[PDB]
Amino acid sequence: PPYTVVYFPVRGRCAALRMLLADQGQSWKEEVVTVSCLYGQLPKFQDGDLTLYQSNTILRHLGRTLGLYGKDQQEAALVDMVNDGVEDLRCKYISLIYTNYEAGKDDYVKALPGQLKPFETLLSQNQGGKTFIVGDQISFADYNLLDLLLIHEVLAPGCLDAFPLLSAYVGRLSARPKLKAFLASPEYVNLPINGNGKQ
Amino acid sequence: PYTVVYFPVRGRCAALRMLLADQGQSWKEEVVTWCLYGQLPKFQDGDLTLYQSNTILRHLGRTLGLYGKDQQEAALVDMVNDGVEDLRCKYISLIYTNYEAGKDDYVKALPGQLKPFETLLSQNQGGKTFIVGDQISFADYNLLDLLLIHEVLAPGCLDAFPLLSAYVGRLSARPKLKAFLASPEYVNLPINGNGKQ
Ligand SMILES: [Pt+2]
Ligand SMILES: [Pt+2]
Ligand SMILES: [Pt+2]
Repeated sequence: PPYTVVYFPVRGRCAALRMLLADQGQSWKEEVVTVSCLYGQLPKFQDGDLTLYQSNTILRHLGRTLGLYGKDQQEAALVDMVNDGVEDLRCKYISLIYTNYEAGKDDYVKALPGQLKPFETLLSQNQGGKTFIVGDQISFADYNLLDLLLIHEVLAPGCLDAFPLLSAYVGRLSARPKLKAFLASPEYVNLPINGNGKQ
Repeated sequence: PYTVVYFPVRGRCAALRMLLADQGQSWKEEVVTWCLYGQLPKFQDGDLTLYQSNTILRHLGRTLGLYGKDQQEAALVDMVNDGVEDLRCKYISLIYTNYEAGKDDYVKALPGQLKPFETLLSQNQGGKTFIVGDQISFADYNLLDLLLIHEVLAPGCLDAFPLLSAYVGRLSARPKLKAFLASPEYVNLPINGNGKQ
C-alpha cells in the first residue's frame, strides 16, 4: 500500500484519519510502536516517500488528495474552521485525559455542552443538518468531528442528547457502509481510545 | 476587501498581518476593547466570514498562492504551521496561566522546541530560501512571528541556530514587511494582552 500509519496501539489522533481511509476504500499498513521524529511525537504517516507528522497535517493531505476539502475555496476555508474548532476541543480533552482526569472531569463535562453547541449551530445552518458539517459533500472535518463526538459520548454519555442534529449526524455518518464495517472491526474496537486507560 | 477584528494586541493576528502587509494587501482593523467559538480574530473577505487565526492564514495562503508549489509542498507547509501552533499553544499557556513559575523550565526546554525548524531549513536549499520550497508560504509568516516573540521571551534563543537567525533577518528585511514591522501599528501594540512577554 502507498500508505503507512506509525502509531501507538491506540485510536488516539489516528482514529479520524483511519475512518477516512476506511470509508474512502483506501488500503494502508499499520506500524505499531511499543512504549527520529521531527517533533518527537507520533503519528508518523508515510505516503510513498513523503513522511508527515501531525494528525491534522495528515487529514488535510488526505483531504486534498482524495477530494474531501470542499467543492471550492470558500468551502475549504469553512472546512478548516471546523477542523480547527475540533482540534481546539481535542487539545483540552487530551490535557484532561493525560494531566487532570480525576480532578478536572466534572469541570470539563460542565463546560462540554457550550463547546459542542457551535457544531450544532453549524449543522443547523447547512441544509437543516441533514448532509455534512460543510457543504453537501463529506470532508476530512466530518471524520474528525465524528471521532471527537464518539470519544465524548464515552467520556460523558448522553452529551449529545441536548443536540439533535449532532445526534442524528453521528448516527448517519456511522451507518455509511464502509465506515460502519470499520468501526465494528477488531482493528478499531480492540484498540483503546487513549494510551493511559482513561476515557 | 479585508477586515481584521481583534483586540489591540499582536497575539494571534500578528502573523496574518505580516502576511497582508508583505503581500502588498490592504485591510481594515476593527479594534475591539467584550462569535462561533467565543473567540477572535474574526476575519472578513467579502461576504465570507472566518474565525480562527490558522483558518485565516490557510485561506490567504490558498487565495494568494502562499501554500507551496504542489500538494506535496502544501502538506509540508501544514506540517510546519502545525508545529508552529503546537509551540504557540505552549507559549500562550505560559504567558497566561503560569508565567513566573514556569518561565525557567520553558526557556530550558526551548532549544529542543526550536531545533526542528533549524533542521527543516537545513534540509531545504541550505536554509537560504523559505521554510518549505522556493517560495514564501503562510507558514513562513507564522514561524517568523513565533521566532520574534521568542526572541523577546528569551533573548539570544536563536544564537545557537544560524539558519533560523539568518532567516529572521532575511524575512524581516523584505521591504514591505520591514516597513510594517517598524510601524506604530505594530511597534505600539503589546505582544500579549496581560502585559507579559
Ligand atoms: Pt493546545
Ligand atoms: Pt494539545
Ligand atoms: Pt492553545
